[PDB]
Amino acid sequence: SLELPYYAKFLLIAAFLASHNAAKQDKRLFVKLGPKSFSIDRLLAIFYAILEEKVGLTCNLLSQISTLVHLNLLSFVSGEQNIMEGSARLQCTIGLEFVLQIGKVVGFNVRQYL
Amino acid sequence: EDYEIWKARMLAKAQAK
Amino acid sequence: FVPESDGYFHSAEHEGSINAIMEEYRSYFPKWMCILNEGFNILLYGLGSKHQLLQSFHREVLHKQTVLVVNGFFPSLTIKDMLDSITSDILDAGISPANPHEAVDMIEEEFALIPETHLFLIVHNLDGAMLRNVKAQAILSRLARIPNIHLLASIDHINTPLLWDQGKLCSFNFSWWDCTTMLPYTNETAFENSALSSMRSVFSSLTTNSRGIYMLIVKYQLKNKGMPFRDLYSSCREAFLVSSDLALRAQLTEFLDHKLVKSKREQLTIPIDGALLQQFLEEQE
Amino acid sequence: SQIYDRDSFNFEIIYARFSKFAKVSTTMQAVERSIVLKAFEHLRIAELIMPLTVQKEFEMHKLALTYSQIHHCMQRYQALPTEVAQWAQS
Amino acid sequence: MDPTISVSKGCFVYKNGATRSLLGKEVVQQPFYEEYRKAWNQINDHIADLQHRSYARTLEQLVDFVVGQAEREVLPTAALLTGINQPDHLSQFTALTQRLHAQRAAMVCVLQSRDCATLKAAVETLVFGLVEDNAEVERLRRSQCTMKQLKSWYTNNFDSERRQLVVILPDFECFNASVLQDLILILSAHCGSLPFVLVLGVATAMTAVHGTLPYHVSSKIRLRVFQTQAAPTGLNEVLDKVLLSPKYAFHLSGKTFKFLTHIFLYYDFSIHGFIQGFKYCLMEHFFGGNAFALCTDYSKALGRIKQLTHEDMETIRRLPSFRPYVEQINDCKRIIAVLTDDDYLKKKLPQLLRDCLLHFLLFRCSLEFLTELVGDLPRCPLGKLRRELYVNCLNRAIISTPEYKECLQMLSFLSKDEFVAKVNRALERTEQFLVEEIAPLELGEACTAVLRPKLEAIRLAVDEVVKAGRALQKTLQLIETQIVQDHLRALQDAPPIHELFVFSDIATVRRNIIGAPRAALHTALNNPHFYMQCKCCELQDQSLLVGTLPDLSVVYKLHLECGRMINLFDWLQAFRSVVPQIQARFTRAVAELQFLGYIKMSKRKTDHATRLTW
Repeated sequence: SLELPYYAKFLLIAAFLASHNAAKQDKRLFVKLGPKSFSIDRLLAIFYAILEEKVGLTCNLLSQISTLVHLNLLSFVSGEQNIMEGSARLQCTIGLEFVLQIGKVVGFNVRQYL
Repeated sequence: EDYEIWKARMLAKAQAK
Repeated sequence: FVPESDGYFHSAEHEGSINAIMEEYRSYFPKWMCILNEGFNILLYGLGSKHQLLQSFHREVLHKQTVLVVNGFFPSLTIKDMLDSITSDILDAGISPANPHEAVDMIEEEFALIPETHLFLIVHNLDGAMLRNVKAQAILSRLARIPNIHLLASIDHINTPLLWDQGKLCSFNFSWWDCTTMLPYTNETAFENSALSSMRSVFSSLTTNSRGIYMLIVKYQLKNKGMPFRDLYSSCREAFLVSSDLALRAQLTEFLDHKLVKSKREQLTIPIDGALLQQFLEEQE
Repeated sequence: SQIYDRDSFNFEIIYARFSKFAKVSTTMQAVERSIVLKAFEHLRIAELIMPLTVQKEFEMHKLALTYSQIHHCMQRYQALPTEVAQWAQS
Repeated sequence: MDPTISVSKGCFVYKNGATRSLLGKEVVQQPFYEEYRKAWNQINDHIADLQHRSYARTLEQLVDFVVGQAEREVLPTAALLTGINQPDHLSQFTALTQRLHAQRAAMVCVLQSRDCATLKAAVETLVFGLVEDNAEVERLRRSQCTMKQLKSWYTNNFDSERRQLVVILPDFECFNASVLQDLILILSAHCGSLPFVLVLGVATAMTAVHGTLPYHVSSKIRLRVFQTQAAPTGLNEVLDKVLLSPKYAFHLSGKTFKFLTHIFLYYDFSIHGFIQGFKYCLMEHFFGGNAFALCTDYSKALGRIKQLTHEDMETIRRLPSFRPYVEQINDCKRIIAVLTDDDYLKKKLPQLLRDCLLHFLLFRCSLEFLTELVGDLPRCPLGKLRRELYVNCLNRAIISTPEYKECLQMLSFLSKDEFVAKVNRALERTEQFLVEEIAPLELGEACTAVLRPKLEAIRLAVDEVVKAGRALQKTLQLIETQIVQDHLRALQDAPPIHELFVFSDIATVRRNIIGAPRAALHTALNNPHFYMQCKCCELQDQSLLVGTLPDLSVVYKLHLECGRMINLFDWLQAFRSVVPQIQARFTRAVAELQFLGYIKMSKRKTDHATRLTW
């Protein structure tokens, strides 16, 4: 019963696709055991690939990244002293059923992109 | 148009009326 | 600005325009005081250096209030230094406690006692080199939440809001302003945060036997196009250039100190290409 | 541990190997995932499972027992059902 | 290079009378600041009243939980399923401490996550918070704050009396897991001796509580779950009861309303951020001059008109809605008496202000009528909520919209009984609203006297369609041409000088609330002509790379085209080919570009460059 903002939902399912879908495969899926690590640049690239509306980068989107980290939906496996420099690594910390519930309440299917 | 030239045209049309 | 994801997966007249730009930003100052009166904070995110604009705001407007200018682009400031600065200089309360959140607690409880004593806080480069962690931004957001403290700040790095979550952005009651000057970053890149001739200059300072040890290293590196310690020690003991092993070890440590020899594990390479070493050996003959 | 020669395990691996038994056990059909996770935490805090010193369901672990101790526990256990005692032999 | 910048110090103090109402009297005594302060104080007290009224049930349940534990080993604890927005519920916890201190049933310590990096610091802040809390109801050094001193301090005071020891943890997800587990085990060890209640601030779900608490920690826990309302529900309550309330003379435009609700629903569930955005909209509206001090109730507005100077009349003449009002005048002496006499307009202004206030009162009542008429229909084309029809009715003409035609079509398919029941529901709702909300407000008698005969005529047409398919079209036509056509106009078809009351300017407020630094840096590095307005730096196309550019933009245009790894030598030759001292300008461009984070130096490699933004 986790209610979230709209771009927070897209960012969270983009983080799930970044942590699950084998980062070599992102060339085939997006150009048109453990959860894998990902950088913030790959997460934003998957966000802009799955959004299909092209909202501009503002303060509130990266603030949503930081407050999804503070809500323990994402986590900092590595880095965390150099978040701004591009060397920080994140990982998603949810399961598939929550992602599918988010995809139901949004209207964006995830299993096509899985 | 600008407020100045609009007001001046309206006053000049009223004086010519 | 709507960036494309495919780029990641596939991998004079100027001075007059700058003066007009600076006058146009100088016109914003009474509106900035009216905005700071209502509890908002000013943030500037332009292209060029905004040091002179905030200095002009502190000079022309805040010439009588308590002002703590903080140079965040300084490579050696600490959040303890700013907290001790507030506590000792503004409030006369001594040195602040060693844990910074307790210091902000004491600053809140002391500023709650004195209304109509506003502290203006001008942080040049809020994303500065030692303010880029989560802790210093939490401290500055807790400081800016105080109604007595009014904050102005500049940001220049593009990844600045990655360290602000929604709580820090709710404490930082920002009013965002596009103060885009085209001035170059003279002060901000001047600090420490952002060779053949040196080798000759430190080689002229050495004595005779030190020069001979370095010429043995140069001749070995030029013949084999990192030499072991035992061959260097044998060649030094052959030409009577050293007395024992420990003097040679101290001499090679002095060579590491002045960046002439690089030690690897004992492999002793010179980080200089072979043609320049050949011209340098011709310089010594 | 006997199949992969004392390789490190996980909660997901052991829950997969347990769910392959529990669907055909007819005594363990109705167990939730959370109850098996709390039983895994009970094994972890009693130091029958030690970490290799990452999420709680994905940490790699080590068995702190020998096989002989588990084999003697299978003989000394009281009122062990025959389904578990047959799964223990193979 | 300046005396202000030092090589040793980083902070500089300019203390002027510091010890241990910012602006002057020239603006505070102005009328626009006074009316802005009054309107903001009314709206802030209304939102605080609504939030307290929303929280009071869960507050009563938490106080009953703590008192029921006081009437009575595991510690009792209370998971509070609060929302995403952590800064919003500190007022909820402050109200909980105030209600617990009012009955003197307990004494409360609030453990923030920043104070509890270790178990030592968590226990020390816990004991210090409880000791200083009871000290503040009616000082120990923090290294002497142990649990044995808490036991002796509790035995000294309250063992002769049983005061619970409530421990708030407002940010449950931000706590360290091991420190939290050890803290719960410590508080469970002292049950019986010391009565501990542990209310929580869990934000996401109960699965986080069940996951972060292991087998052994949760066995000493007797939790009971409470549920606070959702943030969109509180937003819809505030939007229906404050921003659409008829008692306030400051209305937002449809674009501004949609911008603020887009910020709430799409980015962050912070109603505090919505409050500050509405405060910035209110401030940007009211700071247009003393003419905008008229945006208040009627009699104070007449006093404000009698107070007005001449520049304020020049700002009511410059607004674009005044020009069609001057254009529709047929008389020629009347435009002379309006435009330059400055006293005939002073006599004219009460009629225009009364007409504007009456138009927005009729707009609110007619909006409520049409929301109850349309939103009960299936498929909801104009929307169910009052705010969506507010936005659609203010943005554009509602009748020419195809969605209104769809509403007429799907309302024409109805049977007789359901249709008459729906229109009777709209009638009784609008009559109840005119009784309860328009009547005590001034200029509410005129609004009721205008709107009530049309409501009686629609009720007579409802009786006519009861006593007699074809008459549903006549009922729809009376509804349209008595309510929707007249009192639900767009903002462009408003009365004259309606700007003093609406806030249409969304571009400046949008760029000042929403901050886009990367857009400004990208625009200043693509075309510098947009900011400087040079006669020579203008680019017909954004990748032209003209040679008279500023020194940074040549570097940015040379490295945007290349690959991820950036060699220094060929790009130095390219910058030499576009435009000694040129090496110093190139290295200075390297320093300016590395300062912004667009590249980073390849120290690991052979002194090359590595780009970070692609």
